[PDB]
Amino acid sequence: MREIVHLQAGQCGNQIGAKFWEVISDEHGIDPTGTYHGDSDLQLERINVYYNEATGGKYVPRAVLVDLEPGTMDSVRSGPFGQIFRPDNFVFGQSGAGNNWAKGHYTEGAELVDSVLDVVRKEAESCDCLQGFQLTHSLGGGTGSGMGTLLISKIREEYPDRIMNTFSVVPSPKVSDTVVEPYNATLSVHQLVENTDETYCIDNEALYDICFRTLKLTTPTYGDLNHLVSATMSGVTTCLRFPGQLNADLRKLAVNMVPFPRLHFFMPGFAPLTSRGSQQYRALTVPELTQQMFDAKNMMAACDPRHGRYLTVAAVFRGRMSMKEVDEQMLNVQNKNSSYFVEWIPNNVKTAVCDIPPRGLKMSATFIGNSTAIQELFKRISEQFTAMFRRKAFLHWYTGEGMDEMEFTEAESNMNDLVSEYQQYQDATAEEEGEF
Amino acid sequence: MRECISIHVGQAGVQIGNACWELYCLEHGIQPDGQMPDDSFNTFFSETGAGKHVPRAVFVDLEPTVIDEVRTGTYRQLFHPEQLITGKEDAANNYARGHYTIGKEIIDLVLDRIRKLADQCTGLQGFLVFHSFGGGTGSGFTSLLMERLSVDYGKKSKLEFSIYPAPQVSTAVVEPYNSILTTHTTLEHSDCAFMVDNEAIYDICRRNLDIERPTYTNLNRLIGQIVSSITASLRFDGALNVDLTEFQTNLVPYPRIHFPLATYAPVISAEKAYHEQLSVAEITNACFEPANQMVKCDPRHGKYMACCLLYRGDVVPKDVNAAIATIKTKRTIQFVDWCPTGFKVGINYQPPTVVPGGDLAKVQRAVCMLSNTTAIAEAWARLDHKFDLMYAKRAFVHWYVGEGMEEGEFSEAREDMAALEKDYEEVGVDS
Amino acid sequence: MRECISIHVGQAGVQIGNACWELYCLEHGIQPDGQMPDSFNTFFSETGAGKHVPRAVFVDLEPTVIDEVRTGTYRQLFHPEQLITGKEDAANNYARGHYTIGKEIIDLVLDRIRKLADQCTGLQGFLVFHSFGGGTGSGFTSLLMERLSVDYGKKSKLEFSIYPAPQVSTAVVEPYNSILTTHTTLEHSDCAFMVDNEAIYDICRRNLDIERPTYTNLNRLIGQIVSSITASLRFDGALNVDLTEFQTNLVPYPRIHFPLATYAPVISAEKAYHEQLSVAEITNACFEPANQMVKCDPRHGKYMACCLLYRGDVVPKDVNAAIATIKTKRTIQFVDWCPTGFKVGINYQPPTVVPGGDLAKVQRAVCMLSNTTAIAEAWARLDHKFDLMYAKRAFVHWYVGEGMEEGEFSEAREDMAALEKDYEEVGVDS
Amino acid sequence: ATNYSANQYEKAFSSKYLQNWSPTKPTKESISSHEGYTQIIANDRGHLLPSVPRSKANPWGSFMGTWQMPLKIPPARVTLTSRTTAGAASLTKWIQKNPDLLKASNGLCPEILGKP
Amino acid sequence: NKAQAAVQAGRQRCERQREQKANLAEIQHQSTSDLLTENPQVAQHPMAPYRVLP
Amino acid sequence: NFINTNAADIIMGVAKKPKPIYVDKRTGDKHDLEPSGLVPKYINKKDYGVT
Amino acid sequence: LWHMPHFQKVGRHLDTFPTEADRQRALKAHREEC
Ligand SMILES: Nc1nc2c(ncn2[C@@H]2O[C@H](COP(=O)(O)OP(=O)(O)OP(=O)(O)O)[C@@H](O)[C@H]2O)c(=O)[nH]1
Ligand SMILES: Nc1nc2c(ncn2[C@@H]2O[C@H](COP(=O)(O)OP(=O)(O)OP(=O)(O)O)[C@@H](O)[C@H]2O)c(=O)[nH]1
Ligand SMILES: Nc1nc2c(ncn2[C@@H]2O[C@H](COP(=O)(O)OP(=O)(O)O)[C@@H](O)[C@H]2O)c(=O)[nH]1
Ligand SMILES: [Mg+2]
Ligand SMILES: [Mg+2]
Repeated sequence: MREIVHLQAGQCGNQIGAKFWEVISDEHGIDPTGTYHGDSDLQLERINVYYNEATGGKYVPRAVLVDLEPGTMDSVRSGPFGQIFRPDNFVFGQSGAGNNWAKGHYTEGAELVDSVLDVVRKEAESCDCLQGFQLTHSLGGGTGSGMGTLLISKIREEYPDRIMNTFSVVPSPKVSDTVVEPYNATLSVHQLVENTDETYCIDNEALYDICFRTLKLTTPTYGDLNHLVSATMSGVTTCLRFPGQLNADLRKLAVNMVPFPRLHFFMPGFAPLTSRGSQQYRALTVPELTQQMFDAKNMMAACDPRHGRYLTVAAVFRGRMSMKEVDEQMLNVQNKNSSYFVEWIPNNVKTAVCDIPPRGLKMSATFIGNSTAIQELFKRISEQFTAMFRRKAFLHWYTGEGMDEMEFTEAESNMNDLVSEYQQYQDATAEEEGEF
Repeated sequence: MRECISIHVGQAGVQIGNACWELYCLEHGIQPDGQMPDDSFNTFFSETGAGKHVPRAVFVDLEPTVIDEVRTGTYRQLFHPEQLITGKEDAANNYARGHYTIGKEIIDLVLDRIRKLADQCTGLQGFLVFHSFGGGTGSGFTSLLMERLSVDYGKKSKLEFSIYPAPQVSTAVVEPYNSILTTHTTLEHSDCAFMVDNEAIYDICRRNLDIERPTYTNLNRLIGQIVSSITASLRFDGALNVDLTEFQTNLVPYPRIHFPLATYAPVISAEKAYHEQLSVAEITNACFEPANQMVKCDPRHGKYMACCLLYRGDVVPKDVNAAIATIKTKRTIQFVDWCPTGFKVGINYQPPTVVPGGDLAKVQRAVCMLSNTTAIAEAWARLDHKFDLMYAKRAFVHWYVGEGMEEGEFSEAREDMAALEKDYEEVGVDS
Repeated sequence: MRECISIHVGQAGVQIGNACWELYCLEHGIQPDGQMPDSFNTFFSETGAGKHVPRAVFVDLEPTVIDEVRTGTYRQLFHPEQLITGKEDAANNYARGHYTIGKEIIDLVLDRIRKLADQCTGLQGFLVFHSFGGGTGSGFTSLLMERLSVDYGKKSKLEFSIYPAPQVSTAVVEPYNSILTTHTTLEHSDCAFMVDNEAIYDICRRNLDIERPTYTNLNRLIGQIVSSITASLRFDGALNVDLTEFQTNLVPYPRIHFPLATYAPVISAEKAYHEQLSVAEITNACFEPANQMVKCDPRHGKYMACCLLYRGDVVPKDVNAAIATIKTKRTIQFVDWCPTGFKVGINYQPPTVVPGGDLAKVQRAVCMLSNTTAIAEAWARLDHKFDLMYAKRAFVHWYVGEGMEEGEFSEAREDMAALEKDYEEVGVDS
Repeated sequence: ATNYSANQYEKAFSSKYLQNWSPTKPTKESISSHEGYTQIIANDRGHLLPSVPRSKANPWGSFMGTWQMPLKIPPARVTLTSRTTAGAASLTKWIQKNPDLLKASNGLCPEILGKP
Repeated sequence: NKAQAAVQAGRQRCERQREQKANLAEIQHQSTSDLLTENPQVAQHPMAPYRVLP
Repeated sequence: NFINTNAADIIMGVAKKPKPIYVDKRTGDKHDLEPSGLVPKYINKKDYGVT
Repeated sequence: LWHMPHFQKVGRHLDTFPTEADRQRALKAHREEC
């Protein structure tokens, strides 16, 4: 009754969401061939949120896979759960963007979107009451950061009064995988601020130290990194498809952590993360969840809120759970840390509780925190953008494709106006009106 | 034939009604199938001649995930299928969404169903509306519910039971925005409105019922016992009856004064119920105790300006008068000077019933107090403070303006109850 | 001795008489063979062999819908010469069905009507089943009424018409046939109830809990209305009604003869187990706009006249107490010149249920026929649809090529223009 | 259109006695006695003659739907007993502000009683 | 009424099972049809081994 | 001064008007109200009752 | 706690006293008591 349309962009998008369509298939009890093999009866009560009915009592995901290269189209299909997607939803071009945002936005991605919008309009109009769209992509590439942001600009004009979610993978200061990473990052965050309802900032180096220091894995391959972000994507939508005591969908969260339309950058986190050697040394009750959830080690963005200021905080719980300790722990963490929170918003924490735990676990929680310290990310990108733009460096790949020199100037000016906006909300005055 | 229509709006109203109608079925001897294994049930159930009983209540909400438990749970056959009204998309903790956009396509169907229950009734005492201030449906759609019900029915009693936002702990961020703008509608379109808050019931269950962790299941049972204690004079034979119209008149002295406080006593575990006697004097000082208040506010700062006592079980009128004469001589308890006779009593014979899995004990006698105080003025100075503190920089207002309401309503709703705050001290000052 | 000849013209008429005559046989206990395993004299004719023949005439211009009647379960029931089939259908054209094709078979159907009417010692009237959107249901019906008024002087005639829905339909040129039938029907008809397919779709989905209805599901609900209308003609009751009766009390002016039908209860067996229904609760659902089977809200208009038909274990006083409750509701409004706007009819026999149906066994039921001013918006919208096509000469070469003249379109629009002016001035208080 | 009292069984046929809790249409208590025949004022089809006065109200009705009612509905119980001369003036101005709701077929009709 | 409702539920169940059987039959016929299977023996002269269909 | 600019854009704005939608069934079945035929629209047309 | 100076000049909706002098005397006595 409240459908979510999934769409995936780039090699990063098609390898993150492929894990995402495997974790909720196990949650709802779906084998790789498609049919239902489970024990509970409320697993089929809300399955139309992510699945479409097919003949013979099997189900297909309501997702589309978008790329500019057939390299990972051939690999996602050949995966474990690769035979569950509809083969008509695979759309791919024959020439890659090649880590170039201009090719992804103006030259190579300007013709594929004529085919992508037909598929996503076909999938969205069948829904009786659409909730919104959900996109996974990375800003460090060409086909995810270039064409994926053009899909956002086209869908927002077509469907204005809907919900847009972006689980964007922002660049990291230390991995340094691509030389032109600040160019693709600067030109895409400028587009992301104007036509997006909710944005989550996933960083790769903040996923590396969790798998090294918290989870204690010897080899943290990309299968383990994508399980972390898929657990957050499943936990943010758990009140939509599973019953509970206090429910909250995406729209009820979006109206509470977004006080101004330009303030929609969030910080994900997943609380029950323990290793085999320490899973018997500690219990996992509600105090232990909220002790690890607010901890800066657990957070999925590579910038510390201890240097910042919490604007608004969310927390969605799972499993059959008492109400009094949930409210007690949330009130206690606000009252003791009286300096890390804003003062012009009282009761910064919004709470939801679901009754169905994730598989293999009895109790769980997730974190969504809108913080002022996210401006550390944009200033770090800006100083690398403005360092290499003084020299006309790497411009002949961009300005040779119909791009002027003024797009880079306005992309950094509005981004500089963005960090000036976040700063004044942090240092806003106390108990005083204005000239308004 | 003294029948009351129950309205359960919001997730809180539905979840209250699950425990409330579970209590009523055991009280009159009704199985969950809706049949029998006296006509005291006639005020809540309608006799189908095949032997079935149908409650005269509606369950209205804007999301399907709270009522689909009722349609599949153990009371799936008792309720009428068409009395469980379900929307598609929730208000999402918004007032303008639940008032101007989403509240208007269902107000046709709700008033259609209420008209059918009103036609079935042969004597109507009033409507009982259950909602919470901090929600979206309870904030928005209930404001349309009272406004439309005044148009359709002129002077019918509108008793309201509200989940008031607790002072320090709450589950929302735009909750003060939702709670300012519901007062302005409910000042003139509501007859009486009892308040409880979740934080005070948490303190009662922690200290009295020797249980550390309650959930919403065993707070709704306590609320159901209060509603049963009010209605028990209509249902069962008593030595002195009280109707719904009586304490409406007896608790509202002025048009802006319709906010009484509900407290219950005794409420104890089964281990301590062996060990304590429960006399009429011992239960009439517990409700006067500020630690046993079900609203997080101390009435010692204020002054009692009307009271109402409802007694159940083995109770003697002589010991009632001796108890009230005792509580009038305490200098800690303060009344206003213009209300010398500030009490109203009611006596019923049948003791309270116990449900399986409940936390309360089997007690022969109990009391339910509805007290109107002046100590709400501190509870609105705090709530105007936190509304102001986030309205100064105009936060979260683009969510409200963009759904269909202009900016002028925020200044109207703040100004109206700011004048009301000057009104409470004006009543409170003695001659 | 009282009896009625039903005539079913068009595919809509044949498919609605198939379910109507199925209900009649189950009601009177007639086998599909046509023999018993004296109230049937109003709908069946006795043969010396004892076989019962329906007094109905099935008319169509194509054989693709009569042939199922000629092959299926009721093959031996109907008379072989009562199923009249042409050669080529009218194909959604009023001019084809009225001038060039319907002329060939009108002499054959009038011969058959005369042979059935020869057995009429006492005849009440005719019942007509047709749709406004089809070629044969509109074109052939128009000159059938024109010649029947000449042939029979003052015999009562009743129409059970299917009105085009405001939002869905099955044809493009359908408002041309709707106006070109209404213009003739205003002068050559006695009474004409309408029913809408979209509104029964909403009724069947909302009340009967049928997610995917079909025309076979719609024909049972309409067939129950026909049975309750002519119920007192066959069964005893406290207050009897006749076809001459509820004609007079619903037509105040000879230009306004357009009542709306309503039936209550229409519920399934699961919902009937929960809710008990006295006659107060079934007469409060007739005035409900959610239970009206014509897509128009009567609250925006004013009631001109009403007629109530009661079946089953029904008490005269409890009917009277429920009507006085309706009379004192502020929402239900009447015009100032009908101080006494009601009529009641009481019957004893409860409605029957067919196997494989959707309705349940109920002790009592009510049927409502109401004349409402709020039908003027249906004519106003249908006026605009005809107005908007005809300004640019759309589909007009099809009509003029058959033989009708161009000036008939301007004259028909001129006729309903005065009809719309009539619906205002009637509802103006003095 | 017009209800007429039975003048001894009128108590048996009132609104709340017949289980209708909404406000009521009025009842004609007294009956005027005419004299002689009546002049005829309308056409054969129902049109009014050119010489008879005509009311200027809506010929279809005065029903007001969900999306047509005022956003701030005035209350049905209005007493100006203990209020100030400015607050009671504000309430009666709020009452007077919307004439469409007062004269409608639904018609919330407030009864202003008392003085400030 | 209760007995009749039980019969109606039975009819609905049988209708659903018939629908699924029809879907399976349609899938089998499409998976064996010449147009999708691309059978190379469709293009053969019936009375001549050397000749082929044009 | 982003606080002042945001507050000024808030105060100098007009609320959007929602489209009239009604729901009939006990389950939410949203239909538009204007073209459904339950609201008088074509009565108020210009050529009503005149050739 | 804290309220806007904008919402500080609003009056009182009820009167509930015979004359203004009695109201002022009662307010003065209340200020002396507190
Ligand atoms: N006492 C009590 N309060 C409850 C219960 N359930 C919810 N609430 C209250 O409801 C408030 C949240 O609003 P909800 O009622 O859950 O939601 P809503 O009113 O339907 O509005 P939406 O969130 O838009 O759907 C919380 O602050 C709780 O105080 C309950 O079972 N018992
Ligand atoms: N209510 C109802 N209407 C029907 C049914 N069958 C057909 N109709 C109506 O018939 C209209 C179309 O006419 P046709 O079905 O073609 O039959 P017709 O009137 O003889 O027209 P022609 O076949 O061209 O001669 C549709 O708009 C339907 O509204 C039915 O079973 N029930
Ligand atoms: N979190 C996560 N990051 C990934 C994954 N696969 C690739 N990446 C990151 O994405 C970067 C390359 O992005 P790229 O594939 O060029 O994006 P594209 O051009 O849009 O397809 C690498 O540095 C990886 O760190 C994955 O499965 N999960
Ligand atoms: Mg809600
Ligand atoms: Mg035909």
